[PDB]
Amino acid sequence: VKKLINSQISLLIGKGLHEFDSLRDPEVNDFRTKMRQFCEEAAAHRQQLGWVEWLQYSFPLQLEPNRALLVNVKFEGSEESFTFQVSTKDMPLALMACALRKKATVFRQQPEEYALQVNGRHEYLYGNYPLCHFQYICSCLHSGLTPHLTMVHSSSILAMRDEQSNLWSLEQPFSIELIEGRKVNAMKLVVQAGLFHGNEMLCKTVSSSEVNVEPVWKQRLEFDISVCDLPRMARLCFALYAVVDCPIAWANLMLFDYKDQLKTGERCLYMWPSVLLNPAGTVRGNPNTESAAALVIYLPEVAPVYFPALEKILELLREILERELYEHEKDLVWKMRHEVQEHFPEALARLLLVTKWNKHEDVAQMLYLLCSWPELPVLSALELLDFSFPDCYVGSFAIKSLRKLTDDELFQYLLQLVQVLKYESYLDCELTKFLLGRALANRKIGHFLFWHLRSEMHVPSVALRFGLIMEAYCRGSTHHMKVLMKQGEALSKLKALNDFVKVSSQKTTKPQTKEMMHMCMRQETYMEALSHLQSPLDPSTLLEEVCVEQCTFMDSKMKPLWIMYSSEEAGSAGNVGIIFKNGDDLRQDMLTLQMIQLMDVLWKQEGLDLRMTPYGCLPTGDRTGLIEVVLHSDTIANIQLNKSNMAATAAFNKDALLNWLKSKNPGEALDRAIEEFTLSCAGYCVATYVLGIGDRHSDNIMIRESGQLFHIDFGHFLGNFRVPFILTYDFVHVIQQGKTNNSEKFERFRGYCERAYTILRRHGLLFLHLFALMRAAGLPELSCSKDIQYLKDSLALGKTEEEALKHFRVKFNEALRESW
Ligand SMILES: Cn1nc(-c2cnc(N)c(-c3cn[nH]c3)n2)nc1C1(c2ccccc2)CC1
Repeated sequence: VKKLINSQISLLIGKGLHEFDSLRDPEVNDFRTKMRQFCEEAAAHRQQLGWVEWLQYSFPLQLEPNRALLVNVKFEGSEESFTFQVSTKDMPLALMACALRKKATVFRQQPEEYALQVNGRHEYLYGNYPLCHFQYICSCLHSGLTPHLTMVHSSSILAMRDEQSNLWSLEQPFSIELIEGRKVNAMKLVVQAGLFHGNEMLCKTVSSSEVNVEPVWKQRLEFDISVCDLPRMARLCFALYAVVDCPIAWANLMLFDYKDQLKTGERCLYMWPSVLLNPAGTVRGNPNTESAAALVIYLPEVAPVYFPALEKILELLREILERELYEHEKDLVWKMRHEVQEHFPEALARLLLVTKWNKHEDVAQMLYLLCSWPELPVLSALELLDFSFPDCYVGSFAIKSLRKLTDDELFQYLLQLVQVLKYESYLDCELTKFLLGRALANRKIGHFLFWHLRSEMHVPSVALRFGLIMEAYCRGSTHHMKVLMKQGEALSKLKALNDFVKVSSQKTTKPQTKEMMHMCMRQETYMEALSHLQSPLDPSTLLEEVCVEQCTFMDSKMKPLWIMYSSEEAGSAGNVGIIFKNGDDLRQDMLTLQMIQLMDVLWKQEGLDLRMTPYGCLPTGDRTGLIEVVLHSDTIANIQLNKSNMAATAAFNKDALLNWLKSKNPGEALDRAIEEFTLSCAGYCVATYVLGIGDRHSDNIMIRESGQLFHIDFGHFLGNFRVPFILTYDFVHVIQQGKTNNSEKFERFRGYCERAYTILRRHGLLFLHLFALMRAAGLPELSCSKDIQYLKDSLALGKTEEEALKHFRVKFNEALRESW
């Protein structure tokens, strides 16, 4: 069984477990045993949890960031159901007693022993929250559909839990010997070396002597820094380039190992190719030893010297600026550091930036303040996870302040926290143990941590780190490994089906490709792999029987698949679709959609519901991923074709959109449809302007039958093609209820745009911190400070609320002038 689990982990993570052992790396070996021990303890705690505590793990509550409603309730082993009239203010327990009292009269004879399952979903309704606070009830209330629930007894949940079982003395200046290389280029060869502490240099960069294009240097490179003054997280960086500039390769290493021991002596650096020095770049060598440009260096023996333990470390106008600073101002913050600890604890980041990291006495003074520093709010701690703060004690403190994150906040910031892993110097770190610990305690967290790691396994710079964490997670949850394998087997089938479709679309017509896609899908191996799985887009969503006749593909470049599903146990809530796309990098789309979803959350918290469509987008592999289908939706371009023999047929093109909404929302329903349109139109106008989303045409703008407008295919953001505010006449027309002049409706829309924008301005620092953490991903449109500047300008964060509002009204007016 121990061998079968090992072979299943290897197929799941995409890398054989034997390859980790073939490295013989003591750091990899220590990480593997420690994290396995950590994850098995987590697994042991889980198998003994209470049935309510198991529901919290397995099905964490989906809550929103008086009025009467009908609710259908049945029992597990019964087709019989009772429709009850309840209130939005009523609690699950009250509904459960109604269900048990109705069963008492039917069967002729405790709600504390039950939970409510959402029919055909891995979602439950429980705890002291009124029905309207559950995301599922909210969806039901807005759509006008009846919530369907199942009374699940505590014994049936226990049965699920059960079936799911498993030093200062060295004053000499730091120096290295540069022995030789073994590369390929056209000219002379120079090795530029630098000592860095994050983005900041610990001294000036020291260049090599020019050698003609196996180059041998055998030269001594000396740095303007003493050996005692090197911080624990000191990073030695190298860049190889050609001179007549021409970058070739780059390589980095930590001066201290994973056991705090200063490194000696000879080292071979397997360099990485270039697009001069790259401090943010990984500290592990290129695994392609065959075709990698190498560099041999000698680290002189200063003798065994370790980095001092914390016990040894511990022994050894101010307000007008504190909201980039001058040399005198830095000295002001440094001298008054005890007053920063006492009266301004949230100004920790500015204090860490003014400390001389190249001086061990300033670091020991800094760290002494840190070990007695009060816990910072979650917003402050996210700023400290940035590569601008590379110290291990600073990182350990940042995680300590992030422990108070709820599972919903951590789900919100999960993507950024996974990208911080790419900045880590060692395998065994506090962020990994925190992420692993929160993943093992929350099945939905576990789910997305797996997929964020798995989607990057084709990248060699992270393949070892990500594969080790995933193996660690699998030791902690054998059942979820099996669940995740069913997902990967479906994606393996979708990839092969998409490949046939890509080839077929160029040889024959769509009717013949679709019919031959269906026959391929109808094969037993396909029918088995594509059916009865949890959605990678959302674990609470169950993809039951694949609806072959309803499956197709889209006509865009990559020929993406349209896969439909149906469930008897869920009814109409089980009618779901997934889009499979292979050939495009989906990382940027996922980031864009996460940011919009965050905006929606922030607006909802201030009571502003702009009726957004935050549909799922998940990378799953190399240029592979899934998109959640938003049912009953069509593109503006498709509506605007103004096709004949339709109810949406218009006398003027400007009217097609309104007639379509009129056809989908007859009589009294059109008023709500216009309202949904205006609200969502205000949210997406603010979302695109803030995020610099350009190249917006009728083909990448969609509409739901409800009126809800949404955006698709986000390949560009943060101005990268300054995008102006955009207003379309066709949408102004629907807002103005079709009427030529309707200032009442238009300025009510302008009001919504202003409200949406000022709320996001108040959380502008949260966007700035998350986008800075996102720089670690390596996105081409999120590489430098000029991309981050774009958000400072769009949100006008350097202004007062009054000055920023006049400026937004300037951009909104300029956009109205552009509209015809
Ligand atoms: C009916 N329908 N629905 C959608 C839809 C729904 N939900 C989504 N999330 C997205 C999405 C697209 N990109 N990214 C997300 N597209 N797209 C269609 C169309 C279509 C589908 C299938 C075959 C032909 C044509 C173009 C008309």
